[PDB]
Amino acid sequence: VTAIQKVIKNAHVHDGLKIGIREVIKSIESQEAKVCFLSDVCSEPAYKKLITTLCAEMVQNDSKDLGHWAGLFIIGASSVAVVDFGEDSAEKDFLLSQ
Repeated sequence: VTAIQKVIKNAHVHDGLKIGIREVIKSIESQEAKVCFLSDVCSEPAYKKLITTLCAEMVQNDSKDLGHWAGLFIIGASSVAVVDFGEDSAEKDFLLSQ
């Protein structure tokens, strides 16, 4: 769980985070979103279904936590989509391997 925060920070630093539903969807529909952090605790789980199917063609808990991790200082995030990353080594070699 602590291996995600670093990645998010790196993404923030090097400009490429599609944060919040529609943007995430757009990123997915095209070869840009290289990893998708979504959530479990939602409403309707229709969102979740949409995400999963799109991925198929990480999961994780809660929205507030995601918002905190994302650039909001804190409105509900729902889903994040990372492009570019911006660095290597340390805790990216863990999470990716896992």
